Amino acid sequence: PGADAKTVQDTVTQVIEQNMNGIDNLMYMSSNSDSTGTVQITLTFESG
Amino acid sequence: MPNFFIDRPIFAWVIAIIIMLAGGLAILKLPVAQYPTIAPPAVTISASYPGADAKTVQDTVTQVIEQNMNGIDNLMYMSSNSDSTGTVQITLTFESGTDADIAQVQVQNKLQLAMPLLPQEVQQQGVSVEKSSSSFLMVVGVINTDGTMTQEDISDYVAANMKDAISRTSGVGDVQLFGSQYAMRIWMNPNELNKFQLTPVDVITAIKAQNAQVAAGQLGGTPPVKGQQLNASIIAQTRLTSTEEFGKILLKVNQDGSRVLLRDVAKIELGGENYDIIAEFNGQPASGLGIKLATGANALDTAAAIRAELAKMEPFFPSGLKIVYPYDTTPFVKISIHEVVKTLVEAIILVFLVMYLFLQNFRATLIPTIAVPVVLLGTFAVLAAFGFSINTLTMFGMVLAIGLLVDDAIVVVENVERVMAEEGLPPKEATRKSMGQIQGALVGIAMVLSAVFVPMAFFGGSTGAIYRQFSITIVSAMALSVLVALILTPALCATMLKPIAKGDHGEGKKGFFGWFNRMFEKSTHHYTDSVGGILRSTGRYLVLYLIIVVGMAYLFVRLPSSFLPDEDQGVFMTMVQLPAGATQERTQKVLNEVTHYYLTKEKNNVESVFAVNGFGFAPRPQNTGIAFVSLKDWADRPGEENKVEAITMRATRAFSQIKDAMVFAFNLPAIVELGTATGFDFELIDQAGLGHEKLTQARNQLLAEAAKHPDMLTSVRPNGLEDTPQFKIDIDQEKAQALGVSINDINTTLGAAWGGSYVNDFIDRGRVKKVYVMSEAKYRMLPDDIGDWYVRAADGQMVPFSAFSSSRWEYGSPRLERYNGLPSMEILGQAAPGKSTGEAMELMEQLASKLPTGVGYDWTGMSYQERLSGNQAPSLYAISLIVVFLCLAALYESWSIPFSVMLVVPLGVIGALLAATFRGLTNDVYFQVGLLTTIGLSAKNAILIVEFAKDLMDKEGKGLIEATLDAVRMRLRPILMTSLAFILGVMPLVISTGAGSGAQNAVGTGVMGGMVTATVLAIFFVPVFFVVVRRRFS
Amino acid sequence: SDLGKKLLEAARAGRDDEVRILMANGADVNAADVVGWTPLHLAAYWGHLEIVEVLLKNGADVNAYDTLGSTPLHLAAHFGHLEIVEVLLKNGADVNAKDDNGITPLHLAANRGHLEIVEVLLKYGADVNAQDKFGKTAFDISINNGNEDLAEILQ
Ligand SMILES: CC(=O)O[C@H]1C[C@@]2(C)[C@@H](C[C@@H](O)[C@H]3[C@@]4(C)CC[C@@H](O)[C@@H](C)[C@@H]4CC[C@@]32C)/C1=C(\CCC=C(C)C)C(=O)O
Ligand SMILES: CCCCCCCCCCCCO[C@@H]1O[C@H](CO)[C@@H](O[C@H]2O[C@H](CO)[C@@H](O)[C@H](O)[C@H]2O)[C@H](O)[C@H]1O
Ligand SMILES: CCCCCCCCCCCCO[C@@H]1O[C@H](CO)[C@@H](O[C@H]2O[C@H](CO)[C@@H](O)[C@H](O)[C@H]2O)[C@H](O)[C@H]1O
Ligand SMILES: CCCCCCCCCCCCO[C@@H]1O[C@H](CO)[C@@H](O[C@H]2O[C@H](CO)[C@@H](O)[C@H](O)[C@H]2O)[C@H](O)[C@H]1O
Ligand SMILES: CCCCCCCCCC(=O)OC[C@H](CO)OC(=O)CCCCCCCCC
Ligand SMILES: CCCCCCCCCCCCCC
Ligand SMILES: CCCCCCCCCCCC
Ligand SMILES: CCCCCCCCCC
Ligand SMILES: CCCCCCCCCC
Ligand SMILES: CCCCCC
Ligand SMILES: CCCCCC
Ligand SMILES: CCCCCC
Repeated sequence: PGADAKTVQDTVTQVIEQNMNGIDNLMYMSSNSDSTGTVQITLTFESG
Repeated sequence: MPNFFIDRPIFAWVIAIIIMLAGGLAILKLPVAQYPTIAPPAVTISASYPGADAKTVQDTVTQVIEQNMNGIDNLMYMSSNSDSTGTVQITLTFESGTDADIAQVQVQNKLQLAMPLLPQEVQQQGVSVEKSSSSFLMVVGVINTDGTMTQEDISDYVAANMKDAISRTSGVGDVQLFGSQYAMRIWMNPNELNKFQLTPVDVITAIKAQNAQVAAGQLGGTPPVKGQQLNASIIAQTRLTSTEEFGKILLKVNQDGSRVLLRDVAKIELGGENYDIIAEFNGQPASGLGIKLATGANALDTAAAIRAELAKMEPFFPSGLKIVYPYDTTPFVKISIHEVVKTLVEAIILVFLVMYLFLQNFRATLIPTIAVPVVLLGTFAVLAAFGFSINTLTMFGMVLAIGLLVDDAIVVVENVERVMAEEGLPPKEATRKSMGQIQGALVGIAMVLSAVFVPMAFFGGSTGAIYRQFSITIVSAMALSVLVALILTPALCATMLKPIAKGDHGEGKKGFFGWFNRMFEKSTHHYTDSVGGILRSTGRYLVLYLIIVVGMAYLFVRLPSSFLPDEDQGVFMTMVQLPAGATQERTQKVLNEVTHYYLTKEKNNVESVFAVNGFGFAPRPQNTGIAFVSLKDWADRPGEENKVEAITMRATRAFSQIKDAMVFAFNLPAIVELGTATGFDFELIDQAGLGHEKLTQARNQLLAEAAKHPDMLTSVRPNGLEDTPQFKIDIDQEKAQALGVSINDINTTLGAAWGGSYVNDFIDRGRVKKVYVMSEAKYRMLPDDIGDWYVRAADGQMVPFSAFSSSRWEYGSPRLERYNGLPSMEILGQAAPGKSTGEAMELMEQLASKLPTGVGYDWTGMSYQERLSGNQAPSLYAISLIVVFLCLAALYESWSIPFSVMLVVPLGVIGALLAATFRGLTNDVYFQVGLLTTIGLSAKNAILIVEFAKDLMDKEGKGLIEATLDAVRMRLRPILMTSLAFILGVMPLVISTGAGSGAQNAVGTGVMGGMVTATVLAIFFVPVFFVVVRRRFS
Repeated sequence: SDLGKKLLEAARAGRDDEVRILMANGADVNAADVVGWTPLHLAAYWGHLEIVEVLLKNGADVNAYDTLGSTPLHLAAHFGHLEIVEVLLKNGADVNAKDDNGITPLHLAANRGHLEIVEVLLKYGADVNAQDKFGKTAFDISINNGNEDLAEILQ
């Protein structure tokens, strides 16, 4: 709360994404950092 | 089924093509690694308490977490270390076959039960729950050559610009930074703080206020006044981004109006989070990345992909920055693969030569050259279906199976060629007849070999998982070999082989081949005459057999035990252990001397020395260091003198001279989790709240008694650390309350200054990093400095620490151990030369039962799962022998005849034990799996001799001796062909001195020696077995 | 010295037979670690009586003080080693020895409620009115701890 998209990305989004490695069957990872303070990081995995 | 595919050669070819495609596909997609997962699944809980002693960590973190590790499934045991580096590590080891993800999430979830009960400082640092692994793909070193960057500077660059991209690289599972990213270091001055009537409490308060993210709101936020045009976010205070800004932090405004800033009472710089560890590469400052391979990834793809990514980063490096590879397994794995493929290809070339030498037609040599690759390819398809990888164990499993695979090929073709030569039948009708003689035996052989190898897959623990890699590989290859022998090879024989006139043994030919045929036909008559004479005097051979069985049993006990042979992997380690209480500077002196030795005395062997101060096998105190020596390419180090074993011994003897520091070199083990064979892992447990002091006295009592049994126990020592002098300071509560000084201000001033304090986070070039306040070195060195630190009283007076404190020297643990939630002390040791691990364990239990009241014990690690696997062995040996007997009983339709085949076992085992003993090798995994393949092939030779002999007695009404002589006559050529081809095939492994030669030797030596005796003895002893057994039960 | 450091480990560990050999070879009995602890300090702390006696026979300083002014009698008295307290006092240990805090062996004995040791120290002329840096006597400690037995002995 009260953080701009840049602050949110630097202190939350990148911190989480950096730890999202060595996961089985990770196909792609898409995320957005918002001036509302919101982060959403979606990991899509291999079929099956 | 052979008859079916003799008339249907195209169907047989279709099955072969499908097996080839499945196998070819499998080989390209199969993951590649040096070794598979062996150790049982382990989860580690790691927490940092900056400036905390061992007891503080144990009593506020470790005990709290341990008490909350309940309701977690398949937990075997739990161990923990709390040490004065301000670190706890709780390792939870789970039952083999436990889902590591389910094990980790259950531990992680239960840790949150405890998180609110841990100290705020520990909650701040965070408590990491990770799947434990002690195998790196490679270590990427990062150094500065022009001496412009410290290890702190290099570490920050790697963290900021390299790690994330390497973590994103294909096949990379985990990356560990050797160092930390920059932290905003506030180095406080107590003189300046007292001068302005300030404390570390005021510094922390100011940093928290003036380095923070404050939420404001929105202009025209909802619900709005209708008609509002503007909706914009309000940005208030954001985090500081520079040393300049931190220096400008306001601490107080003086009465005159002048301003005390943070730079007026502290030195401010970007530094490391932790200064306990100093990393050097050839003396130069260094960081690095410890890279681990992701689940089911290709080691060779990943390493190539890592080098491809680092190449893309090269252009953007600062000047002096240079990538080095002090540790990389993939060069070793390339050679391992290549050498095995070379062995398999040469094995096929050797069969071709041996096939041509005896049969002397290119059509005959063509059938094994087709059939064997089809079986090998097919094996990879079955490995893929089982979720297995291409690794040292699975690849050498195929090399150990070569003998069995080429025999199936040789046996089928040779028997057709004999039938044509002896009866003058055309190839098709010759093949039908030939398969009629062997098809029943080949099926029986498949069942017998399955009964030998399959039970090897049901051993438990680490060693069990190793044996399982060989078992399924050898069983799969053997299973396909019999399928190809009943489907493809008969079809090939019936359609490709050219006819032979009745009575044509190539004796009428000219040149070398005409001579050979005359020599071998003559040699076959000499052989059958010899067996004729042997079977007239069977008595002395039964005696000679009992001598072999005795000599075998003797050599078995005389052969010392091991798991996997030690390899020259172009790397080894040097431990640097100074006396307890020795400083970082002193440990560096010895490390610099160790580095100087290797780059001068081993200038022609050593490439680099990675000197890590304040580290052993884990982050250790200031008195401990380690040097990772990286050697040059194997090609540049010819001879036994320039290998790890020789360099190790030379360095260890050279460093014997070093005074007030124990220094010694040692090779890496093949797999670190196994430890040493005949080695035990003992836990002394405080079962009745005796405390650390009493458990130490009990440990010293046990160690003293173990030293009185050098005949049984060797190097029985503690795995942990000894008690060291520590500085006890007592805060006088009365004096503090009398002077109006709060205990929180006292404890924060002491803790922050001397221990360091993690205040909050700041943003350095777009990356969130830690802010640490701590005393500048020179004000937190000696006990006299304690009195230089002032705390502000309620009335505003500055009170020195000397006023309300008293100090004394005492002893305490710099590393407190716990096992299954109770205070423990780990004791390592091994069985004395010529004694078994089980005997050494029995004595340790006896000695442990005479210790003071409330002192218990338990076995962990290798010892835990050695007792598990030891209880299984008798049952698995029993099942194997019972099923083998039953399969032979069904084949021969007899309870007695099976014994004649089963008596062959020692004939191969004696030769293996002779060759191993002679070469000075050990009873390792490769040797043991080698025995089973040697036993397997000798059993196969015996099975066909007995089948031929029995069938002649049953069908043609021949006598016991008549049938036995005609049997061994017919089976002579095919037995000699397989043995000649296979002995020559494993000879390169026996003599090899390159990389991975340790394993090659262990595979080849036992097999060559075993095959020589198995071949020579069986052709004379198998006919004795059959005659003696038939006579006894007639 | 090499042997001096070996004697420190032996005296601490309670290896009587090793200390015997070290005394014969002339291992420095005035050997001290970084904190200023002699073999006698270590023996007194860990409570090794025979080694205390053997070291004193081999001309060890009974009034050797560490870098914070603590003597072997301080350590013996504090950790309840009655026999070592007696042996030390008989070999001329200063019963009124003050550390850098002004703490005496009587203070430390009183704080841990070692009644036998207190009476032995009082017998050998321990100053019962001796005050530490906080102006506290062994009696003040006994009252604060609530040790009614000790409070009576020091009255
Ligand atoms: C010439 C020789 O020695 O064998 C070469 C030749 C080789 C056996 C190759 C490995 C592997 O592709 C082989 C298969 C079965 C792979 C699947 C198909 O594509 C086949 C059509 C192909 C035929 C032979 C080939 C192409 C070799 C290797 C192994 C290479 C691996 C590493 C990491 C060293 C080798 O060189 O050792
Ligand atoms: C007679 C029958 C013989 C059967 C042969 C059995 C062979 C089994 C061993 C593995 C063979 C295939 O193994 C495959 O080798 C290639 C070599 O180009 C590897 O290739 C990888 O390593 C090489 C060497 O560093 C890199 O240059 C390359 O960029 C990378 O992709 C694959 O990662 C591996 O999957
Ligand atoms: C889950 C249970 C598993 C059971 C495991 C049992 C394994 C048995 C080992 C394989 C035995 C081989 O089986 C073998 O088959 C061939 C072909 O049918 C038979 O071959 C037979 O041919 C003719 C019949 O026309 C007989 O005159 C001749 O005596 C015999 O050789 C054998 O009698 C039998 O021994
Ligand atoms: C170099 C180490 C290798 C040694 C391997 C040991 C395994 C056995 C090797 C088989 C060689 C035996 O060789 C064979 O011995 C028998 C002895 O019973 C001889 O047999 C001869 O003597 C015996 C007893 O004196 C008579 O009963 C028999 O009528 C006569 O023919 C054969 O003429 C000879 O060819
Ligand atoms: C034809 C009869 C063959 C019987 C072979 C029995 C061996 C079973 C092997 C097994 O199940 O266990 C695997 C085991 C793991 O330790 O591997 C081994 O240790 C190798 C076995 C050695 C065999 C020596 C035979 C002694 C003869 C008196
Ligand atoms: C890829 C491998 C294909 C090999 C095919 C072999 C051809 C020979 C089979 C017999 C042809 C004649 C009909 C009986
Ligand atoms: C010295 C006694 C005669 C032994 C003859 C052994 C014949 C072995 C022939 C086997 C060659 C393949
Ligand atoms: C017709 C010529 C016979 C050849 C004799 C070969 C004997 C020597 C080869 C080892
Ligand atoms: C394990 C099965 C053993 C069977 C033995 C049968 C013997 C019968 C002899 C007539
Ligand atoms: C009777 C022949 C069957 C073949 C199975 C592959
Ligand atoms: C898919 C590749 C097959 C190769 C057969 C040798
Ligand atoms: C397991 C072998 C038993 C057979 C007895 C005739």
